[PDB]
Amino acid sequence: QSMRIARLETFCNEFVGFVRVTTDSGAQGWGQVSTYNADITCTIFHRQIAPHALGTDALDFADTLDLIYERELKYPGSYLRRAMTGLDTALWDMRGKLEGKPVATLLGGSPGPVRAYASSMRRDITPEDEAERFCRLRDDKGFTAFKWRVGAEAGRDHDEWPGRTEAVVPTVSRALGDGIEKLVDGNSCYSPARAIEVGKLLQDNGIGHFEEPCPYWEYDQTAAVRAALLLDVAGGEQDCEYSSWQLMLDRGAVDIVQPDVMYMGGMHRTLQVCQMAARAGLPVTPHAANLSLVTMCTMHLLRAIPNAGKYLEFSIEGPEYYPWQEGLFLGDPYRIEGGQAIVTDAPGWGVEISPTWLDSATYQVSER
Amino acid sequence: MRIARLETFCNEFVGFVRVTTDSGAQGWGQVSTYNADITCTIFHRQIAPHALGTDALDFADTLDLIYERELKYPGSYLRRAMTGLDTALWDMRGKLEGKPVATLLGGSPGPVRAYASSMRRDITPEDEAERFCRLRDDKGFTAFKWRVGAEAGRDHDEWPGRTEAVVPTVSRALGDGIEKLVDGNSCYSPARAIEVGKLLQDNGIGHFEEPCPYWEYDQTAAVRAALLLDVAGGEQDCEYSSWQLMLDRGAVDIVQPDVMYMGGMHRTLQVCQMAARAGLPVTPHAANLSLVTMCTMHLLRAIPNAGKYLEFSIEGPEYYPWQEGLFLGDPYRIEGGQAIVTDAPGWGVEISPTWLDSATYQVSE
Repeated sequence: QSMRIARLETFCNEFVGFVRVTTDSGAQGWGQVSTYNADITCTIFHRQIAPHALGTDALDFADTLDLIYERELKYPGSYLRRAMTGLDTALWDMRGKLEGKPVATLLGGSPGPVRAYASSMRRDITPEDEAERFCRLRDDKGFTAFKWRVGAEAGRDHDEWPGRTEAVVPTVSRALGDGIEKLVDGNSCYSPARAIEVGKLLQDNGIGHFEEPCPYWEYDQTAAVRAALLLDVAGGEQDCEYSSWQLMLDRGAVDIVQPDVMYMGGMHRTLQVCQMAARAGLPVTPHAANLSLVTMCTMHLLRAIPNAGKYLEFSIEGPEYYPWQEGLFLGDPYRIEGGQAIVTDAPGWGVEISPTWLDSATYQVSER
Repeated sequence: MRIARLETFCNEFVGFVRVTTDSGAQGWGQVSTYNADITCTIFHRQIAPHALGTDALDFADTLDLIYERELKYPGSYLRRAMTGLDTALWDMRGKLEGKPVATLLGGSPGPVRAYASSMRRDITPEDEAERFCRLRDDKGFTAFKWRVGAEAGRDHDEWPGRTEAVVPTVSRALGDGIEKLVDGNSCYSPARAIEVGKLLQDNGIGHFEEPCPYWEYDQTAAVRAALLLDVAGGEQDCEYSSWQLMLDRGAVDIVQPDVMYMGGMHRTLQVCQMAARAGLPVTPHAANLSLVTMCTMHLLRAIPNAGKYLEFSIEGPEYYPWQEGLFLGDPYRIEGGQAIVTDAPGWGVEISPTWLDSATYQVSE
């Protein structure tokens, strides 16, 4: 039997906003807006997403997300997308629970394991400290791929401190040893000449993935780096509109595309990027930088797409660095064994948001 | 001289910004209209923390820095907020120097020819024609823009036959000697925009705005290639990467940045220099009588590659109730189809104290 959206609810703090969708049948599901400035994003959700989605088809909604952008066509770019994600993800979870299927199954895949890479978010850490914590994760959790940071974020060629990059690259790589894949992210730091310099040191050290080596909005700079290096230049975390994915691909900027489900506007839109990459003959290694729902959406997506890259981004930062992601979910949905996460048979996203966190979150509702 | 304080005053529709320097020098700007309340929350969250304490007299690089610190946030809302900083600072420096902003930018005070711009699709051809004839005769406008298709309508018109009727009805009413423009607001596929464009050219319309979805640069380019009239666009482009793709695909004959959607005067100047390198004129978008229109007037008095005319919204206080009484005096007075940038320092505008008194207030310092 067919059904329409009846109610959309958000529960937020500054860091995270969950969305609950209710159909005319009473069927429910839970999703999430992009993390960060989540409170502004939920104000936006109720202003600019909910009015267009109420009363629409709860089970076939790809066209509705296009209609939303057409009605709000004055607002291209990140915050509309950040908000749209909360609608898309709640509806996949809704349909998954109604059908008794994980979202990965709805998408043509199936539950199972996903190989992960251990991802450090920090530049404030020393080479020795990064190496030591990586060694422990390699030995105790079985990770066999690791990503750390070079340069300074949007640093205009300046390093985090002088000599950090020169040290962090060989130090972490020699500690991790043979048989381990290595990735680094420059987060927009370098001009192409310097990124090529740094990129030859990465190659000497066996690092096969150099993410966002140049300002991400200078596509020709990134393409210059990709043309000169043999390692894979990867990028796209902050790209959220199809026109910029297009220019990226047209210019041959990257070897590997890295949309982020939550910055993109949700699964339908990320799938559109994967299919653009597939046409260009490129793998998808999505960005997921915290243990909000973004990591579980990424896992379901990697279980389903035909052109997945090597691994899931898995943030290894603890409660000291993301205190706000502790207690979001019940159970242990992000358990790692042998360097792998698991998509279970549980319907929808397979995760249960704790009622403790919901209880003291900011509530807002739209209905009719 | 460093930036010491930034205040916003808003409702849902508009938000003004007051900047104060360490010297006490002040200026007033405005964030983009629409959802202005959300924009001002953003301004305090993501613009003000980066701008407090920096050089109030040389701030082009500080706007680039802000984007770099907020790099996860590309696209409209960040720029809507950033215009507030940019415009308040230009007004501030115009007041310190006793010069109009137009003068700071290399131009001077003086008249700007305007086009009367209708925002409505819910108006009949006869009614549109009738109000335009009155504006033509009473206010001296010699150029007019009206609407075709339905906004983002996927080839559907507002009602069947509206475009077929409104094009010749308004053009015949307006008569000889009058420049004519329409805006498709992203309605059409290229084939259909071409058909419509042939009707426009039959009726002497020389400006076809945003014939296809603005984000389909190749469709827009196919339309431009096939028609002899000028295809214009770019109102919703706020990042350089998208303007650069637009210019690369040869999408448009004429660029139409909006100062407030762009993130303000420095960034819109950057678009003007991109267009000037591509050999194209700039006819900016300004769709209401908030401060956007006056910013555009100063920019048109200064740039070397201006198009023919200032977009001038002719909708009355019944369509835009919130813009009535924003400013003292009559800054948007039209005579002979021309607006005037005066010799008054900064933007040359005073915001209503009563409006500010009732506004939502927020401060960062």
